[PDB]
Amino acid sequence: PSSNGPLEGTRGKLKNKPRDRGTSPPQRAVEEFDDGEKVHLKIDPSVPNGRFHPRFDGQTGTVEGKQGDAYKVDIVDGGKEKTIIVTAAHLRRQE
Amino acid sequence: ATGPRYKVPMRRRREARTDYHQRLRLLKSGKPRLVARKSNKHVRAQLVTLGPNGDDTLASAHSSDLAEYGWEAPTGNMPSAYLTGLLAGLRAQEAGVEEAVLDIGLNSPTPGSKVFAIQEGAIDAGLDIPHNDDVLADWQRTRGAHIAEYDEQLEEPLYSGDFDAADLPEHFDELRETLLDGDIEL
Amino acid sequence: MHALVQLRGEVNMHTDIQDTLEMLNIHHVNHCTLVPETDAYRGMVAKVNDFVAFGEPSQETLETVLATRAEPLEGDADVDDEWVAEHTDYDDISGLAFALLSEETTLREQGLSPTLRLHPPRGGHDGVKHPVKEGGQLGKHDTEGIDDLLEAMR
Amino acid sequence: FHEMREPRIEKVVVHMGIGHANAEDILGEITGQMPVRTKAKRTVGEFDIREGDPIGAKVTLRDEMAEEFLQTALPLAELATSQFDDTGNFSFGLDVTVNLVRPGYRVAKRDKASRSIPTKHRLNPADAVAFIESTYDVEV
Amino acid sequence: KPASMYRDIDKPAYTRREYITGIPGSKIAQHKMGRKQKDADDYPVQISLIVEETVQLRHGSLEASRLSANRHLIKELGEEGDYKMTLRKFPHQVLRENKDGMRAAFGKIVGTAARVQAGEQLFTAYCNVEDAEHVKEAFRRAYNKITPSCRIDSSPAGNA
RNA sequence: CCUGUCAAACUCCAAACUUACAGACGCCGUUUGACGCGGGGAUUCCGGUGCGCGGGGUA
RNA sequence: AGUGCAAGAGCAAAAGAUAGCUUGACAGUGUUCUUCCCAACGAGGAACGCUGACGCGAAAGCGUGGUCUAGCGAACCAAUU
RNA sequence: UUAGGCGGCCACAGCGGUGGGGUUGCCUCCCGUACCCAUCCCGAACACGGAAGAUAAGCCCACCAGCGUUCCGGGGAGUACUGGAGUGCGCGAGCCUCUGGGAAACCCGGUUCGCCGCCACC
Ligand SMILES: [Cl-]
Ligand SMILES: [Cl-]
Ligand SMILES: [Mg+2]
Ligand SMILES: [Mg+2]
Ligand SMILES: [Mg+2]
Ligand SMILES: [Mg+2]
Ligand SMILES: [Mg+2]
Ligand SMILES: [Mg+2]
Ligand SMILES: [Mg+2]
Ligand SMILES: [Mg+2]
Ligand SMILES: [Mg+2]
Ligand code: NA
Ligand code: NA
Ligand code: NA
Ligand code: NA
Ligand code: NA
Ligand code: NA
Repeated sequence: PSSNGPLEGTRGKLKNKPRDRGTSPPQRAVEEFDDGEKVHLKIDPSVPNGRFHPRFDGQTGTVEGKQGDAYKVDIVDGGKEKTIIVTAAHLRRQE
Repeated sequence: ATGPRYKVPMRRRREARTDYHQRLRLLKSGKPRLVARKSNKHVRAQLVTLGPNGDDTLASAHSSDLAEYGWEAPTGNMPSAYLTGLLAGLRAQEAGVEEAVLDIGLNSPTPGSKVFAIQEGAIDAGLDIPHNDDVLADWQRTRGAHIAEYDEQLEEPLYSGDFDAADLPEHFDELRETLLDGDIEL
Repeated sequence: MHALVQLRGEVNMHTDIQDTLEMLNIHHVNHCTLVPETDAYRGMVAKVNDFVAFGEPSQETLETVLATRAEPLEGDADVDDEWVAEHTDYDDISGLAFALLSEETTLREQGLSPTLRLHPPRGGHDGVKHPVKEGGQLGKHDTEGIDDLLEAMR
Repeated sequence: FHEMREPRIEKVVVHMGIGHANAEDILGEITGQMPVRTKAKRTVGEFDIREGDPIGAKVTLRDEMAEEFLQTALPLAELATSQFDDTGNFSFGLDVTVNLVRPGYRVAKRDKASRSIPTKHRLNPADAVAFIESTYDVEV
Repeated sequence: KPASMYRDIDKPAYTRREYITGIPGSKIAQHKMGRKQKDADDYPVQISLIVEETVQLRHGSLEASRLSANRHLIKELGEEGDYKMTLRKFPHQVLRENKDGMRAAFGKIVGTAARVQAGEQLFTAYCNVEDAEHVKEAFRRAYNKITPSCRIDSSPAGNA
């Protein structure tokens, strides 16, 4: 990479297909998850806050409590365990 | 509309019925919304909660089902508003609901307006709702004092159908009195 | 139920392909195993397709091979009718074989090594640089194609 | 059908597009209510670089205030065809514009469930000429 | 310079002019020849020159062959004969040349070329059954000025 | 309207494929203790080649 | 379109425009990610909390500077609170 | 739901178009400014008070496919591309065979003129 900032190489994953453009529905920005629940991590291009580092887009972690309104999701980056601060807006229940 | 790339607003935004930016701030309290809506001849008050497939209304009141308790007056004014809120609040209280946040939809937060009235009644029913007393109308205008004093400048009855001549804010007191009683059929 | 026979060595074969052959209990060239025809297994042999010879053997053939090359989970003990009878849920090789093809049991469940260590093909095989449709000995075979091979490796 | 379809005057806006006012006095007296300063946008070589700054004034009249202004304004003009909008509006003259439309126009001006007016229910130059022409003056 | 330096299609597609500057102009004089005012359907015979190998043809080459072909037709059918030939391909691919050693080797812009996939028709002529042999001879000359071997394929025309 | 072509820094589309988690089968571990944790000792940080995909370069 | 500046991306009852008011560009202390994928490593950055004190708003709520990714600096020593 | 309120999915719901529907019921338009409130000017809007009138708007109901969108058939196409294998071919560029996957455009014919949840309600 010519630079190493967080949004480097994210042109695709952090952009919306023209039609999904605009403010997102509130329903999923308010979803409540319970500790232990498996959730898929995907940043919503339309929601600025509550995001995590783009590298984790695609992960499927486990909710293990929260911080403020955001959730604390445990994931394993390669062989390393990490905890990710992320709001529901960028989460979907597995299954 | 125009092409594959065209963006169509959410249905309820097309219909200009739901302010989604507000709906979000609203849902954040995690409490039930006290939906206060108006009509030319009526005033509605619903207690809504979130649901897997849409909102759930746990308890509501309509100015039309007010008469069912004695209301013989019109149904699109302050006294009517307060009362409709109170009734809903009571049913709400019955349903097991205790707190709520005021969702006034696309209405304006004008001081003393009817939504706030709907909020006052609901509050008086024993429901906890974040509010601001000095944004509510003074007790009298709630009773309908402003209307009576308007019929005072009579010369012609303010009311077509025969419901008093100088009007009766008392009927309001009588109706509130009725609701506040613990025998009423909710 | 297909018979799997590794015909190409490990040197240079992808690790993930070698690891599969290993999960299918084959660790040496000319080693054969009996695999059920399930979705999970099909995926595996499809992946091993270029270094193996597989197909559904005829009842007789299976019997000839089980007799000649089957072994207990431990030891030399010849797996013959009498052995089969005294140690398995069947009366004789034919009984065992029929159960294998019908996929009602496996060589392990009956106390047999999952692998049939065959002998080099007498008369040689058709080459390991081409598949069956090109005259090679690699890939899927006819029940008659598989039998000729298994029988030559008897 | 006709009643909730027959034209009416929604507003008569009268403004003077000067360019830098002392003219507000006349619009107030000529109409009957206060005027409104008119700022401009973008910078212009005509020493009109200032974005937000007094440049004109206007008055939006509705109801009687509007008619009582037309019962004198209209007379001072020779209305013509081309001078008409596609929606059935028109402006003559000191500018004087007249907005014409049918009953339930509030549908598109309110806040809740607002909606644009169906073309069929929109006004027309013809229907416009008619309505007005039928009130103390001549068309083309 | 030899076409051996550019006839292969292995470098990335290099066409974005919003990022490339100093691109020489094309030497191709015209793409449509003959009676361009007429329609291709007004002709009974349609013959195309099909490239047999996927390659890159430098603009000087397209012009060199297009020229030698039309020039033949003009000579056989007159400067206004009843025919119309088309060079359907355009030289979008920009070419470089590193002209320091392999240091800072990214080359400078020196030309352009057209990428043609084998099987495609480079040239297409439309004529009357009588001039079919001239148009065939024109193509026999055109393919002698481009890298690949070609097929002079006749399409609408069962007049043999 | 018709007609002629394109894109590493275009996309109305769109694979194979790679990838997170879970289940199942397989294989493996529970005296051969896996997975994991803590500690001692390194060597190593001139690599090369084939194949696939590459970027540069006439090569 | 606009949104201070590369480029890519976000945004329409707004994240833009206008108006008004205001100083959360606040003090203290953390959790987590990043810097350094995996996989150890400082300064720096960010996300997300809590405690305290505030601003706005009817209220939910928003404000841990600028819509997001650049705008940064150890020990010793000095000055400063 | 003989016309309502709050939503979920967020065009299968968009764009355009046709027909139908409301005496004390509903939603509206509509009527009207003493008040709460309001327009940097206008009761236009916002807010309040109200029924003389109306179904022309909106809205609800029924329906049309020309455009846009969703999905499906048949064809394009098992084509293009591609994961695994080859002492197969080719000067080479590259191609081919076997095995496991598999488009896109476009054409023709269907589908789509929203679906679903909670509440209230002759
Ligand atoms: Cl993170
Ligand atoms: Cl409302
Ligand atoms: Mg990319
Ligand atoms: Mg043994
Ligand atoms: Mg021999
Ligand atoms: Mg051989
Ligand atoms: Mg990759
Ligand atoms: Mg911010
Ligand atoms: Mg020093
Ligand atoms: Mg200092
Ligand atoms: Mg109608
Ligand atoms: Na969105
Ligand atoms: Na140099
Ligand atoms: Na040639
Ligand atoms: Na740090
Ligand atoms: Na001003
Ligand atoms: Na109507």
